[PDB]
Amino acid sequence: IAALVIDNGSGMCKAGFAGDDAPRAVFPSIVGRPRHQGVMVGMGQKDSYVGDEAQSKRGILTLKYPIEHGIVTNWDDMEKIWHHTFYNELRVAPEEHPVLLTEAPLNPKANREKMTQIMFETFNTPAMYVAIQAVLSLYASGRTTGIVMDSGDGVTHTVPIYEGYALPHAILRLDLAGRDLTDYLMKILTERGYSFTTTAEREIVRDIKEKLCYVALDFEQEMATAASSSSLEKSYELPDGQVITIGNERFRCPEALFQPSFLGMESCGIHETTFNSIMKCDVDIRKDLYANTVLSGGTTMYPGIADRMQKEITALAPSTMKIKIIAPPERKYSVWIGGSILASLSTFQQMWISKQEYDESGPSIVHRKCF
Amino acid sequence: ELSISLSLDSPKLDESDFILLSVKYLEKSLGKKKEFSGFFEDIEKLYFKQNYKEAIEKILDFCKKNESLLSEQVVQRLAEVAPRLKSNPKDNESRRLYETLYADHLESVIKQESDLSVFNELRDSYNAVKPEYAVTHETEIKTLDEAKQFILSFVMLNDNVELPLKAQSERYPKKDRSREELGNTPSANPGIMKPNSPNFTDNLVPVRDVPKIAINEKVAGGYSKTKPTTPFVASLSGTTYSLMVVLTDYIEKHKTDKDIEKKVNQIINLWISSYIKEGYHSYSEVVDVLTEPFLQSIFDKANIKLNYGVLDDTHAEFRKAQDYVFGLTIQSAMHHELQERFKNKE
Amino acid sequence: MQIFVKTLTGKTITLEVEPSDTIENVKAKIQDKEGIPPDQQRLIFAGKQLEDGRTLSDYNIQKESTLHLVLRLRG
Ligand SMILES: Nc1ncnc2c1ncn2[C@@H]1O[C@H](COP(=O)(O)OP(=O)(O)NP(=O)(O)O)[C@@H](O)[C@H]1O
Repeated sequence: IAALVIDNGSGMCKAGFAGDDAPRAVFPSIVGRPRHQGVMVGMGQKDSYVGDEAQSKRGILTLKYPIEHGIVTNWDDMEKIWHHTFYNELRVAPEEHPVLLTEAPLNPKANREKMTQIMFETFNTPAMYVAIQAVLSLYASGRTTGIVMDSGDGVTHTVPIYEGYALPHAILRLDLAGRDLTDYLMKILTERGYSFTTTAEREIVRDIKEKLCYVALDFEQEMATAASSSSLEKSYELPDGQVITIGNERFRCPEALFQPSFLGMESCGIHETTFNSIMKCDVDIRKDLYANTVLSGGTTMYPGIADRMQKEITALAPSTMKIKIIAPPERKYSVWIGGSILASLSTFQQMWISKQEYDESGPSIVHRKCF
Repeated sequence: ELSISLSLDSPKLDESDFILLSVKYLEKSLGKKKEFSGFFEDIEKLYFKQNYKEAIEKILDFCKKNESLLSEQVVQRLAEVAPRLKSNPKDNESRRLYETLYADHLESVIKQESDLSVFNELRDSYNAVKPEYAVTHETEIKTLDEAKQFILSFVMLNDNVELPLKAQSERYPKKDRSREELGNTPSANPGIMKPNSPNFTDNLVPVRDVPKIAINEKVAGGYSKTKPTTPFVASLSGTTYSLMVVLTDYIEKHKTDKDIEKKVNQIINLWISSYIKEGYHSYSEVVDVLTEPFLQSIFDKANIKLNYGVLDDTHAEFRKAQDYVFGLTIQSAMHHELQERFKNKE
Repeated sequence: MQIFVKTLTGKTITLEVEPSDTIENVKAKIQDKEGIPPDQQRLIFAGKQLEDGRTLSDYNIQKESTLHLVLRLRG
């Protein structure tokens, strides 16, 4: 029997089977319904498009995003996203597969129950479990104590974890993530003179970001190299055939993580967030958090991020302090990977929430078996 | 059944966990045959009173006398683990959750049994024995929370007033609280539960800063070496002596009253609940000051028999702590498997 | 300002102070004049235990105000 692992994380959902080292399905967390009724005619009681097919038809559809900040907000839409992942992306009967699911930090109590009611009542799984995204990411690096920085599409989180437990008094949420960066890249490339302003143009910039942006080790130094050399300018072939060139924009976009002001945001950068998070913990565990900063997600996926963070936290931490940033190359799907390891561990078989338990105790059973 | 064997594999397992886990396994497998009704009621009473030695023995003298209806494979591990069980005052986490839950129950109870008439009467006794620098309590007590805020203000009488009383103790002189100033730390955990400890999600409290207190392991005969089953919050309470000065005045002025035992118990009981909930102290950190014979002499002469907050059903709390200990311990088991898997792929 | 601090004996420490000064600052001035350890100190005004972080201004402690000092006994 195979267990399913679904990371409903921010904008992109990662699903697949436990044991595998990669998800089989990744797709946007997007639901659209017809804008006008004339398009439902003769379409067999279908009413909805979910995921990729909803992005292709955004012209004929009104799109809704249920988990833009990692917290589910529309449960009617989230059921359709889950139907789509079980029946269409995975091509599986969820009643045959125990399902490990994933939740943001500081997820409100009501939401864990609702998730559990739907997973059991609507899809009729035999077992289920809920883990915190950042904790699984720690597990995928073989740790149970550290501080994870989880950053995907719409939300960034610094999560101190001690012995498998996310410390609720030090969790910090940053409302600056991948999609805030793709928009800045557009702005600054439009300021050079190449125009990116339509929804189809955003998607182009999202590719140039993922393929050509990196994190400078010293912002000021790299700017100098750019203005005094061409070594770093790179070229990109556009869909029309046009070749645009990318200069200092390649590193000025991910700089917004350490310098959020570039976007009109007065909050602090992902390095000071890490410090601040670590300072809301007992000094008696900080040594362990410093030595185990784990980077996680699609926004952590820029060349040179780990070297940079090491240098920034080294400048905020005490002098005598072993600082280690861990940022695997598979770091984009590190949550999902933690899920697959956990769900395929022998001892976790005893740790599922069973259909029997759900019928006996109701959706609140989630609070007693999933910390 | 397999789960419990995996939980008994925990290195951190304490006397509390064993009692909780073992009774959990005895209650599932045996079911609710009423013959055993009493064993279960009795174990829970022994647990509350921290008589772990009697309960582990009774538990083991029940697993052998019913092995036919039990797994003898599991009884084996229970008996091997038992002689090695300790309790760690700095890490008695399952009990820290139990007492925190019990305190909320004790309050719910006295809220359903109290005309807060005793507390309105105590105000006169407080004003009499209060220091010149304490505020007179003038308002009337209508809520139980106002009754809490009143009794928890008797701490202004501390370090003066209660000194003739504290000085007659032989127990308090073995308090183990370190003078070291460690400041405060953030926490979202209720009661005497520790800040970095794992918790149920419907058992959090809004984040506030809480006191970091350290044990002085050099105190010869220290309370925490003497009562390792008590969780260390702040060692012994000397504000308990302060309640005593006020209580002595009250008993003196209401001796003729026929319902005085009921009333003094309501105060002792709200004080005990409040101290755990507020995180100030653990239960035995307060009860083990009050039970000292010199202070109990004050109650015996007034013919007041304290119940010390003992209720009739600690059942809900006992059960929620079983869920907590299974959770903690398969968690630990699971963490041991993962680590091993990564050490074989490293 | 000139505040007054009163020991359980009744004795009166007179101090020179500013509304700027914190409670931590005040206890230090007591250690300088009387030698009483800051950590041994518990200052009281308006019936309220006085916290170190706040300022004499945050506590309506003005000129000629009288404070009560209690010293802690512990092991
Ligand atoms: N004097 C006090 N006043 C208020 N709250 C206190 C006090 N002492 C302890 N606490 C509470 O104790 C709770 C948890 O801390 P606690 O778990 O007692 O420390 P600890 O880490 O176990 N110390 P140790 O026994 O040395 O490991 C917090 O919620 C605090 O509010």
